[PDB]
Amino acid sequence: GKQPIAVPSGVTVNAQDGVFKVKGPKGELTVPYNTELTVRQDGDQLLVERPSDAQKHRALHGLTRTLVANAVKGVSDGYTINLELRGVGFRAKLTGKALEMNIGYSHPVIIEPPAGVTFAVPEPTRIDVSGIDKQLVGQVAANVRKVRKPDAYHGKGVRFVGEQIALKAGK
Amino acid sequence: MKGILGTKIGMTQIWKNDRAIPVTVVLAGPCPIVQRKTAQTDGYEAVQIGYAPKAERKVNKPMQGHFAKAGVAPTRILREFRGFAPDGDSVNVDIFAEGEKIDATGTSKGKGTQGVMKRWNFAGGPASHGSKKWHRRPGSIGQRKTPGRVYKGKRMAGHMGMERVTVQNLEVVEIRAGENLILVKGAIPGANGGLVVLRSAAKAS
Amino acid sequence: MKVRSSVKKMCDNCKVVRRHGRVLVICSNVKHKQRQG
Amino acid sequence: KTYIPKNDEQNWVVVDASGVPLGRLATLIASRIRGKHRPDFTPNMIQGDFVVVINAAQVALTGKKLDDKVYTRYTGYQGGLKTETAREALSKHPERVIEHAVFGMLPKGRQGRAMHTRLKVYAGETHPHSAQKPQVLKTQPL
RNA sequence: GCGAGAGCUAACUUCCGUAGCCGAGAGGGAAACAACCCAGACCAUCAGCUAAGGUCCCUAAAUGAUCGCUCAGUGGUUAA
RNA sequence: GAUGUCGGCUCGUCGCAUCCUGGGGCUGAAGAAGGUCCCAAGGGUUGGGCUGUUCGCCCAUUAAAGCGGCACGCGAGCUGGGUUCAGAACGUCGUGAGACAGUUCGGUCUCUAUCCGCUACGGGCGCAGGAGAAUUGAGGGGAGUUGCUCCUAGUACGAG
RNA sequence: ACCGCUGAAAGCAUCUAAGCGGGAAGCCAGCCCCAAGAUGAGUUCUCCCACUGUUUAUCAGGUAAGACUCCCGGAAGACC
Ligand SMILES: [Mg+2]
Ligand SMILES: [Mg+2]
Ligand SMILES: [Mg+2]
Ligand SMILES: [Mg+2]
Ligand SMILES: [Mg+2]
Ligand SMILES: [Mg+2]
Repeated sequence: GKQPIAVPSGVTVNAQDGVFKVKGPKGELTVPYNTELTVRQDGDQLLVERPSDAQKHRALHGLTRTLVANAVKGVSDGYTINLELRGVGFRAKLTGKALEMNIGYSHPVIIEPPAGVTFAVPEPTRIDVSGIDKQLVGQVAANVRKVRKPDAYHGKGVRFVGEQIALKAGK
Repeated sequence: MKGILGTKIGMTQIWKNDRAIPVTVVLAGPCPIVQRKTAQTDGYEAVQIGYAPKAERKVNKPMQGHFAKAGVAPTRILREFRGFAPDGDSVNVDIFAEGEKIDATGTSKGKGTQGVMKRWNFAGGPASHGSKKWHRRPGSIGQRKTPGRVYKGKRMAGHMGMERVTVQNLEVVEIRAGENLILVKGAIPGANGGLVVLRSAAKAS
Repeated sequence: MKVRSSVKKMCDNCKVVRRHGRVLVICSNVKHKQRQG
Repeated sequence: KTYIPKNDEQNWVVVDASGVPLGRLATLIASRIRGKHRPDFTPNMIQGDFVVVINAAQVALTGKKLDDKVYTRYTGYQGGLKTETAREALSKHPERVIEHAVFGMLPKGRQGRAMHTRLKVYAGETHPHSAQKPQVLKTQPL
């Protein structure tokens, strides 16, 4: 099951009607869910109650609770993905708000991020994707991962810093 | 979009640097702007232009009114151009540039009733190993009991030519403003002395 | 992808997860990938 | 012996399509168009009301709008003259979705065809008020 | 249809047995439709009740009542 | 009281269980070349020699030289080589007249389209006055193929 | 087809159960041509303008703007 919700300092859940709105210090992040299931603050912490116990209600339960915790941990501290480029000559740079990679292809790949999401590069062979919504950061990083998937023979490509890859090796 | 009306003059042979170029001469004469179509008034954006002059006697009362409103001179040819809103009264100078790719349109020369061999590039048949169907004649019009009909659209003998034809991406070889002329590389459709519609490349490369 | 009309359990790593009304299989080993269309 | 009619009346109705399941809405319109409660109650002629539909774009469809609801409309000699469109894809013509569901539940003869003149569909709310200089007696579905 | 042979426990197949219909049988139903389902037309009526079948609109009559199921348009193309 | 029968030609269109080209997954996928399965029917799918041949074999190319349906699609569209008329021959069978599992040479393919259908083209009337002209686009049709070379780069990869 | 993000049922895991992204010579649109008989017959500009006729001939008849007829021709065409 899914039941306890930790809500530190700047939390302001205004869950009126179907719009289960969450305002905080790290901008205003809204999240929509079912009205058939109950959700409100019980003094200090939060709780998401379910009515029926068949299966359709059970499935939406664990999902609704994780998503609110995600939106809570979001406006609290934030979300940040650490990506690592690998292979000879592979490198990334910054052109204003856009990320520019030079990863083996004849032309250089450019990625302009959507709203609320920010690109960052410490050393040119490392990418950092940071923003509000977990999904948008999840996607944007996956699009960067898509630019070059690590191959089964050398692992050349975009990987998750401390990511483990199995190596087939032919010749 | 940015277009004009002219007359096909002829074809000549011309050189640019060391290479010969077949050219179609177009007199893209001055075009009075006679009606401005606005979304506010007509429901779409366009310009009604005019072409060859008409003697005032030859012009009927309703057309006189239409011209007098814009205060022009009566024409004979009137065409619209969508999304082209110029100022003044339309001439090729500054409209077309030497080198610019254009879309020449006209009415093909009409060849009247033409049978399947000329009209559709058929094949006809044997000229000798026993025939009654010697060259032109289509073959089978259909199949058997099944679509006991003949396919709609079936390529057949009919009136060939005298249709609207647009020729895409033609080079603007030379321009002689004042002479109101424009040299175009290649062949524009229709006969000499015919109406032509030169415009911006429909979708350029 | 080995499109077998009879997808069965091969080893303790295959996870039978349905997709758009069809039986699909997601596993760690690339050869183990089984589908029905 | 049995009673026959007149025509001095031509009732105009204003049904709202908003959130009503398509066929469920359709039924109401087709019945009010033919002669449901019927003035003099006769079938040799049109006793029906002039239904005016509003909020066509906001109409409801169940499990599948994306899948299943496909409007097959096959053109001239079918030399692959087979055209099909999803109900979602009818964002082009919301008015033809209601129109070509209601005609589907109407008689099909000389008279039946005459009856599609009575239905007047619009996607808007305040903008349909075009054919709204005669009567505007609003009747809800159920 | 049921009971068998022949046939591939094929055929709108063939050859018997047995019942019913069509043949010679109109009317309702089964979209349409000899045979299936209901039912055997003496004539007239701008009367009434029912059968099989039905009661969202095309199309007569509950968009009926109650407790459930399925979410695949299954319903409204068969198996290991 | 007759639904002309093989092949060719002509003319097409359609299924996809896809020959090419497009997108993918797995590979005993290093790369390059493949294998195999999935999605996909938009277009494309060469010219000859032999045979009546369809088929098939060969020559020379190709991205590829797909398999099927449409009365083994199409003879009121053409051919008439094959088969199934009358002559004649050979082999064979029959005492014979004749005959075939055959083989061979020859052997008339019927000017006028009424309806539907199809291609073009007009006349009528409608579109709430009689007219000249410019038009929006609901809808519909056409089109849709592909190689090779260079650059990236002698880079990635590979011991080479 | 396929690859993925967020992610429960199943305290993990999962591209799915609710949601979201990407993805084909195919789909719709774009390109060229027809197209308001689109009887649902659309829009815009301009012109002419309210003529005459006894309850004995209940709408015909002069006319406007405009066109046709005829003639001479045509890179239009069988004829139109
Ligand atoms: Mg020839
Ligand atoms: Mg025939
Ligand atoms: Mg069984
Ligand atoms: Mg025969
Ligand atoms: Mg491939
Ligand atoms: Mg996309």
